[PDB]
Amino acid sequence: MTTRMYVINTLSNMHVGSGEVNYGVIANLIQRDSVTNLPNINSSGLKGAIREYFKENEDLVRELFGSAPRDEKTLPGKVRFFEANLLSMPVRSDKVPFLMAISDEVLQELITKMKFFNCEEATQYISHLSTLLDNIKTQAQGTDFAYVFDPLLQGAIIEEVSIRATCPSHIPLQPSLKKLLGDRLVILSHKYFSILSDDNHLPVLSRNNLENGQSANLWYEQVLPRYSRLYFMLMDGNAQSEYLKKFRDTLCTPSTIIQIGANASIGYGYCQISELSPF
Amino acid sequence: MKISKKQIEYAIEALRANNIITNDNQYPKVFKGYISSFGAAVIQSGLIPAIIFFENEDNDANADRHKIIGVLKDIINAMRQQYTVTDATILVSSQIPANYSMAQYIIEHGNTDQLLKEITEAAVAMKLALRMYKSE
Amino acid sequence: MNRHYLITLTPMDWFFFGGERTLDDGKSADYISHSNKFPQQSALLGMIRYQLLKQHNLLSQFPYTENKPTEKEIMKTLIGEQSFRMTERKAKSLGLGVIKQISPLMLIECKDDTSSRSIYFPLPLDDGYKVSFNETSNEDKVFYNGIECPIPNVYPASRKFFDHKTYNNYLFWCTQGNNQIKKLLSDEIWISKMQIGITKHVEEGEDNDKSFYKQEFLQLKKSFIYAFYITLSGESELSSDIIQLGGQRSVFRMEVESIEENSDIQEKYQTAAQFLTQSDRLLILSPTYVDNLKELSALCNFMWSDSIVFRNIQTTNASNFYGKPIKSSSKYHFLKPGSVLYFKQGKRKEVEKLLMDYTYLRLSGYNIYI
Amino acid sequence: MKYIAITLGPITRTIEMAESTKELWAASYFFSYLAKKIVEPFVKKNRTFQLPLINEEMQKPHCGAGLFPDRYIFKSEPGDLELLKQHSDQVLIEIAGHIASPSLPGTAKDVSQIYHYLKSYIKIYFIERTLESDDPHVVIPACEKYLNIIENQETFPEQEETMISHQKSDFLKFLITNVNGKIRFTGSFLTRDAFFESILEISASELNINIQQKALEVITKYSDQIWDAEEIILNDNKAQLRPYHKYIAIIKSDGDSMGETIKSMGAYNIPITQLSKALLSFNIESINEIVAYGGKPIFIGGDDLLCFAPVCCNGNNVFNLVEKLSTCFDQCINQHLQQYINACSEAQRPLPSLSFGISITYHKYPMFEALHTTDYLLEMVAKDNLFKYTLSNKNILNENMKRFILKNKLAFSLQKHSGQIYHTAMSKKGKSYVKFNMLLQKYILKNSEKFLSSVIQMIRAHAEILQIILQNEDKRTEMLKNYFDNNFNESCHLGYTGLFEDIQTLLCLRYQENIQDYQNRNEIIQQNTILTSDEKEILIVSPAMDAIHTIFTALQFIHFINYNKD
Ligand SMILES: Nc1ncnc2c1ncn2[C@@H]1O[C@H](COP(=O)(O)OP(=O)(O)OP(=O)(O)O)[C@@H](O)[C@H]1O
Ligand SMILES: C[S@@+](CC[C@H](N)C(=O)[O-])C[C@H]1O[C@@H](n2cnc3c(N)ncnc32)[C@H](O)[C@@H]1O
Ligand SMILES: [Mn+2]
Repeated sequence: MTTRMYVINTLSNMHVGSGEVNYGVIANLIQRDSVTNLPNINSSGLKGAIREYFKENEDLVRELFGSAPRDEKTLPGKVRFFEANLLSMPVRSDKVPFLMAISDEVLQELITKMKFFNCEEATQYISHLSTLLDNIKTQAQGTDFAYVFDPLLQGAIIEEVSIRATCPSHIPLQPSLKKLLGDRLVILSHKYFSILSDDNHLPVLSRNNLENGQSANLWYEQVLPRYSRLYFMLMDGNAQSEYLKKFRDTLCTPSTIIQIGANASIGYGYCQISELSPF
Repeated sequence: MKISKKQIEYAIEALRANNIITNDNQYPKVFKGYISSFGAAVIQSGLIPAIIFFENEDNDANADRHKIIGVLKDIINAMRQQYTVTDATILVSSQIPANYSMAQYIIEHGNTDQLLKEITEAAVAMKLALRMYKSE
Repeated sequence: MNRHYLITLTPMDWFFFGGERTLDDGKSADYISHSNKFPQQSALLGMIRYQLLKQHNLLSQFPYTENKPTEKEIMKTLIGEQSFRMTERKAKSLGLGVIKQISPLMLIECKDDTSSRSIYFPLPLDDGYKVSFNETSNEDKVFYNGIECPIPNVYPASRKFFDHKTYNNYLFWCTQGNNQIKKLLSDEIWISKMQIGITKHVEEGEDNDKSFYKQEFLQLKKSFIYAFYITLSGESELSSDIIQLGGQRSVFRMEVESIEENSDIQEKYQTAAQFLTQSDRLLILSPTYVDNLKELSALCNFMWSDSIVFRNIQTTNASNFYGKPIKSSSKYHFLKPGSVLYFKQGKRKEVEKLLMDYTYLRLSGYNIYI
Repeated sequence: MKYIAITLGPITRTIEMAESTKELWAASYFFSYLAKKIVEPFVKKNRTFQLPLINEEMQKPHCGAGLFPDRYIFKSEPGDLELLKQHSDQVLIEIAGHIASPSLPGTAKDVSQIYHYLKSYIKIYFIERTLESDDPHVVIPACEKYLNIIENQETFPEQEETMISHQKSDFLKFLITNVNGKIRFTGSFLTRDAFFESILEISASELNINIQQKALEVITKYSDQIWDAEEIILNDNKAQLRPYHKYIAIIKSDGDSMGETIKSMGAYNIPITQLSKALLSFNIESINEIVAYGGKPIFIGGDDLLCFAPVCCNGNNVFNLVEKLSTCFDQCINQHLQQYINACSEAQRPLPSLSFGISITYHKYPMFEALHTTDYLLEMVAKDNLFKYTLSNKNILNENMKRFILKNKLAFSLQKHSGQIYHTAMSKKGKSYVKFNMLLQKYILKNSEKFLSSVIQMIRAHAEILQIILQNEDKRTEMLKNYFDNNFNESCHLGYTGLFEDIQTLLCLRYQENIQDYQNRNEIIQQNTILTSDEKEILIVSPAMDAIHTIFTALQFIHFINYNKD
């Protein structure tokens, strides 16, 4: 009722514009965290996307997100959105189409942020995540690692950095951890995860503008690969129970799709928000 | 396939080593065509047939076409060096012996996926590095 | 008898403190906002008042509801009448109920274990510079836009003179060490972020005329927290909760620690600052206001000082709280933490008396020196 | 005997409390006006002056920049300090009366309280000092030493009342905002002592079209409406409007090691009056040639220069303007400091020069950010203040590193309407600068050497290969020619052999100058034992990649000037 974790689970390729000056080839770049240089979505972007989804519900938007711009009533929003951090990203493999890549440092940051925010039903999650991390560190013994949790997925190749994923047959992965971190999950060092999510490895697309067969303009766009998983913390202030319940149920309904990103008409940034479950 | 500067330096050293670039920075003009055609031969015929064709020394070629295979082996060996050795790494950092011909090595060691990638990148580096010299 | 609490603020995200230029003023370039490193002490007061009525469940919720004549004096005995009105600076009491004393905001480094809290202070403007004032020979005076002043001589205290191309004491922060000063750069303590913000404006006929702004957000480093001391009477148990400290929904974790009631917080702050004292100086620890700086200049041989700007949001108990906020009638110019006043022979008690005559400011956490 | 020294005004703070072209002009010329009427008494009555050459036509308005720096030390007579003080508050009083002249769009005007604010804000400091010696080259350092530390006092304007109606306590805001006035323009005392607005009129001053007149006719508070009017007037002037007609160039320059030059002249018994002569002649010629080019002089006639110039007028670049400014400064230095020139340059010494900072942005993207970008380019890039500042923060500095400080550099950035920055820096000493200028003169079309646009992307994509070629010392020129011939080896490329060889020679010269300036510096920075890796990485400049980037940015500037959206 105070702090709930939400997972984004993008269905398409996301482009959230950083709006910063460019030194390089890609004219349009995606947002990244200043400290970790990991892809992220600003709280303003999340609030805007969810507000646009709920725009037809005037009362719900007014109660949760607040007054519209250039409206004279000046109503603050009862809901505080926190920055969305990249949890899991798809990674090209050979045994399977892609792999769910979660780095040990992102797991540590998730545990730290769960402890800091005291997320709802996060005690068991923190305990089990810490057991997973401790077992991973025990197996790794300070060396770089790539750990899968399916016996079928052992020996998978991460193409970009050329590392083989081994299966630690002594570490358990609880079902709720599969539901959170993703299916076909590989755990690797942050050294490899940084390479897998830098500006040279995540997709770059060329885009054109044609005028009776004449190319008027040329530029390049970079996007976040689809099926990527991002987590953000929602602080539900002491608000109306009915509007909070309606908003939570609509967000968690599998029929909902939220567009966070730029290129809406060409299907960029459509996502499915899910809140943390028990365990 | 972005330009890899380290592979370009490897290609420069290997081109000088396998007596392609003369003391004056010039090379036989036909080698340009050799490097350009090796990649197409690898792609549309197979790695082993292309290597066998370019490794042959009984050829009616205007120059020593087999020198490019030696340069390829030198670039590949240089890439095997400076490989981050760890338990998880797929890449085999084992150097190709000089007595073994390149065709035999891929025949005896049947993991072509690494060899194919290395040979393709080494050929690209070859073609890009040959342009620093005069095309006599 | 009074009860004293130590309140520590931990930032849960990027924060922002507004300066004189805000994103929607009537001035020219109202799309770039820059963030002050510290909140105003009036923001601390509003924080405490808001949380106090939050615990007692006394707010304004939506229409401009009026309060019956029991909530009125319960808010009187809770917070008082007004915000931090700088008009009543010469009032020998805090104009606020329950709350009696608020220390200047402190930069605290919490590293690991219980250990200790490293209070961080701005560098005095003469860190390794020895000032050698008038060798009294009747010659070579200065006119500081005014009356006589005896020719400061600044040497590198380690000869040459003061070279201003290598002067950087205003970019440094300092803390207690094992008999030497530990110097931390300002950019290591804080991280700056510039945000691009828009209104997507999709609809059909809206005028795309103001749909672009630039916001500056600051982030404290991981092992760094804000803290201050409070004094509360008629004990209202200030509980730990999630707070707001101003600026685009800034969220902080309030931890309330109880200290011994037989302790005034002022000399606790001055004990923290004791490691920066020199007999010939007056180190300005918190922003200092004087109605006439000419008098202060006349009572010193040097003012190695800087200017800071103050503008407060003025709101009463029966205020809208949901409309345009009536900001302070006057922008006030305070000195900067780290400024030093080099008094003449004697007259130290006189400048102390001049500084301490503002009791509202001193109680609020302003005009604190060592 | 003793001397009297003067410092005037918190100039940077007054500039910051201002945002307009009128604003930037008005603050600087207000400080120049204060200087003029504070030193009018000590110069009208003859006093041997040695800091400026305050004679000739400085008091005469040339075009309006302000030729008066705030560094004044006269000779002294018995009883001039009281003279100075009473005329100081007297000139403050006349300024308070001048603002109290109802020639502006004012509402209510006070005199005494405006004077109180002005006294509490404007910092006018006098230094009296018994310098027991007769030599200027020793007098100036000894008094500047004290005025620098004196400048650390702060003057407080305690409290302002700036919301509504007629009671606000700040008045510099109106003295600085509503210069000129109502529409036919009116004038303020700034304008009377002086004898141009928006951002676009001096970006397209080539079409021989008077946007001010038509905009005034259309409009007939002010700045926004006329800004929009100028915008849409040169919008429907689309017929001959090139993409460089909507880009604004801000030029900022400062003198390099002026105090060091003074100290070097002191060794050779050379008066500072010659330096004053050279600086004043350079400033006059700078104003003349800046208005001749088609730009606008804004800031000063001291050792700085802030100019607002169009990118290209009458086939003349902003880079042509910078080259002419550098040549004018060098000519004045040589002409007046000829003695110092042939006395200290034979054995070895660098002569005084000026570093340049240029920012080219859209006419939109407000000029406050562009001005700060220009300040950064001049300070921390052109003058190598990143190196010095970073080392001084960690208390390394020391004489070994200080001898590696580089000056006489030009830094420029181009932010196209999108967010792509083209930023490089190059030395104005040596042949690389002249080759750069000749290349820009060559391949920029007039209103007929041809330009190839695909070489630009070759430079970017093949940057690593070009780095290898440049680092190969023995056969660098041969390898560069072979690379540029093997690439671009098609029939269409035979017409661009002049471009290729020009690029090769400029790149080789840039690399040679880069290695000479930076190699030992980078080596010693790498060995430093307290520098963090972040600081080492932002301080270590790769000699070859910087030259490649300079050539790339020069080529992209040529293409940006040449190509029209047709
Ligand atoms: N007319 C003049 N004659 C001689 N010197 C002058 C004159 N006008 C100004 N100066 C000198 O200009 C100096 C100010 O220069 P400034 O501080 O901008 O640059 P700098 O410190 O020499 O250069 P840099 O930052 O490149 O090291 C003053 O020290 C003053 O002595
Ligand atoms: C006077 S010293 C620096 C002192 C600095 N102006 C101050 O007020 O403390 C030289 C510098 O002052 C600035 N300056 C001097 N006279 C100026 C004027 N009239 N207008 C604007 N800037 C000026 C220029 O930046 C120049 O490089
Ligand atoms: Mn200067």
